[PDB]
Amino acid sequence: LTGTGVLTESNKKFLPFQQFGRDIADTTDAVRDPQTLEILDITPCSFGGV
Amino acid sequence: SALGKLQDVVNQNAQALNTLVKQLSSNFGAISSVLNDILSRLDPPEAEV
Amino acid sequence: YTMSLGAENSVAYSNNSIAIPTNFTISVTTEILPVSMTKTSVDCTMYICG
Amino acid sequence: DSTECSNLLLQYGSFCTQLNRALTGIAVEQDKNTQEVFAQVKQIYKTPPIKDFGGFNFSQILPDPSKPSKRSPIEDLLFNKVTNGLTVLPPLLTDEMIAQYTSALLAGTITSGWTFGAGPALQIPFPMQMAYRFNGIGVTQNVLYENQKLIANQFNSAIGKIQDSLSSTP
Amino acid sequence: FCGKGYHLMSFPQSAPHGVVFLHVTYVPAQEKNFTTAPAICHDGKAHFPREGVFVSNGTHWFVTQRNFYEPQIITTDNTFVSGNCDVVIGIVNNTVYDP
Ligand SMILES: *[C@@H]1O[C@H](CO)[C@@H](O[C@@H]2O[C@H](CO)[C@@H](O)[C@H](O)[C@H]2NC(C)=O)[C@H](O)[C@H]1NC(C)=O
Ligand SMILES: *[C@@H]1O[C@H](CO)[C@@H](O[C@@H]2O[C@H](CO)[C@@H](O)[C@H](O)[C@H]2NC(C)=O)[C@H](O)[C@H]1NC(C)=O
Ligand SMILES: *[C@@H]1O[C@H](CO)[C@@H](O[C@@H]2O[C@H](CO)[C@@H](O)[C@H](O)[C@H]2NC(C)=O)[C@H](O)[C@H]1NC(C)=O
Ligand SMILES: *[C@@H]1O[C@H](CO)[C@@H](O[C@@H]2O[C@H](CO)[C@@H](O)[C@H](O)[C@H]2NC(C)=O)[C@H](O)[C@H]1NC(C)=O
Ligand SMILES: *[C@@H]1O[C@H](CO)[C@@H](O[C@@H]2O[C@H](CO)[C@@H](O)[C@H](O)[C@H]2NC(C)=O)[C@H](O)[C@H]1NC(C)=O
Ligand SMILES: *[C@@H]1O[C@H](CO)[C@@H](O)[C@H](O)[C@H]1NC(C)=O
Ligand SMILES: *[C@@H]1O[C@H](CO)[C@@H](O)[C@H](O)[C@H]1NC(C)=O
Repeated sequence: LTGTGVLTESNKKFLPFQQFGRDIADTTDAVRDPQTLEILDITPCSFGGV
Repeated sequence: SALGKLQDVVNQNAQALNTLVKQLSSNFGAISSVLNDILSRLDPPEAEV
Repeated sequence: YTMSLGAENSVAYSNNSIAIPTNFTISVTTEILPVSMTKTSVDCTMYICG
Repeated sequence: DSTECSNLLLQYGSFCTQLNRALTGIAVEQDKNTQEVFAQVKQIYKTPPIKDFGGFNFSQILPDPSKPSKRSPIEDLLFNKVTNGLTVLPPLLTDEMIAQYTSALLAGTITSGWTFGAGPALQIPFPMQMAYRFNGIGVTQNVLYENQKLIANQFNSAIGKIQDSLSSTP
Repeated sequence: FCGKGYHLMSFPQSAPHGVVFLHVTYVPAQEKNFTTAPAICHDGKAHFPREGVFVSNGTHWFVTQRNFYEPQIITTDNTFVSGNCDVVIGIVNNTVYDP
């Protein structure tokens, strides 16, 4: 699973089966890292109009 | 329901934005709706298609 | 049901009678008119391609 | 009815929902337009059975009791002169109720002046209503009263010429 | 255009992406029947109201403003003379007071 974003700590209480999370657009918003099983939130990097 | 004329405009604009965001989830006949999946799965001659 | 258009009123017309008001009501009514929308801008390249 | 076509059409998402919603908005907008145009009165007025309006003739614009559609002769001529997933929704107001609304508006503006549009319908004789309208355009009441027969004859002749011009122009 | 009734004034109010107009209007109420005439015949002359309308409560004739009942004595100050009584259809006989 590929993508770009800032990985931060999260407070979303994922259930044991649950691995990733999806927004309305279906783009991945949170992910569970292998090897260490922790839950990393994925926040898109800051952008806007010049 | 006194202020329905303004709420109608707000709901129409929010629904248009939600539809435009929702349209990214459609693959439109492709193998996937995610561009990164296509770019990581296929060679550029068929990933171009 | 078949909807009614209004309460039926028959105006007491005759060729030499008039109706003159003897009192009045100061009536305040609301009229709601939209003026503007939310100003939305879409980055076309980022929306199509990211 | 092709199921493979609909399975391929589900790949394009909610295009059909947007088209149906836009057409539904147009369909309710037409009923809103008719509601705003014709339903400007909440009282259904009737003319008196005796049509004594000081020589003024409204038979070409008042509803004809002999016709089952309850239309005016002018309105009857107007209605005579107009000739795969597709559905046509009927309008919310039928032509009989639109004719009833126009009949109520005509009865209000004949029997009550402009008073029914601003409040309760206050009755007034039609040669007095006409004099008030004459004073609205800056002509004295006496001019209307002295020449009331000529104005009534001119009005009846003009209404007949309107019916003749509508019947003679395609 | 500015509410139902005779428009007096209006107040604007801001609203989210909109405007709200408070239309203050005048609505007539408590109407009463009166017997009316187009003109008053007096001394062989026809008298017409300058701004009002001739009304009668049954025995006496008055002139009042059109949108509010305020009966006043039919005088020369509030009437004007045009022609004789032979032309106007529905002219009635009543005295016209001279101040
Ligand atoms: C003015 O007089 C007319 C007739 O004298 C009144 O009209 C009548 O009103 C009553 C009350 O609703 C009805 O039952 C009658 O059928 C009406 N008759 C006609 C011929 O319309 C009218 O109400 C009077 N106006 C006022 C303000 O009192
Ligand atoms: C004109 O109408 C007003 C109300 O719109 C009348 O005022 C009311 O009069 C009654 C009895 O006199 C009182 O009990 C109410 O409290 C009054 N209401 C208000 C808001 O003041 C007024 O009397 C009427 N005048 C005429 C001449 O009919
Ligand atoms: C008002 O106008 C109508 C039609 O414009 C008149 O009705 C006509 O009457 C004459 C003789 O009475 C007939 O020969 C015509 O055939 C009638 N025309 C129609 C269309 O029916 C009516 O007489 C006029 N006056 C009144 C008081 O109603
Ligand atoms: C019509 O109005 C006039 C004037 O307002 C009334 O005449 C007055 O009536 C009162 C009541 O009896 C008397 O006290 C006055 O003396 C009368 N004035 C004059 C100049 O005579 C008249 O009664 C009213 N008529 C009706 C049927 O209401
Ligand atoms: C109004 O007054 C006029 C004049 O005072 C009346 O006309 C008179 O009527 C009588 C009988 O009808 C005749 O003998 C006179 O010759 C007429 N005089 C004039 C100058 O025309 C008229 O009848 C009165 N109308 C009412 C309704 O009372
Ligand atoms: C390796 O991944 C597994 C999950 O499949 C995990 O249980 C284990 O702790 C991981 N070990 C190390 C050394 O990361
Ligand atoms: C009003 O009609 C009556 C008949 O109902 C008649 O006697 C009277 O002269 C008419 N008045 C006017 C001003 O036309």
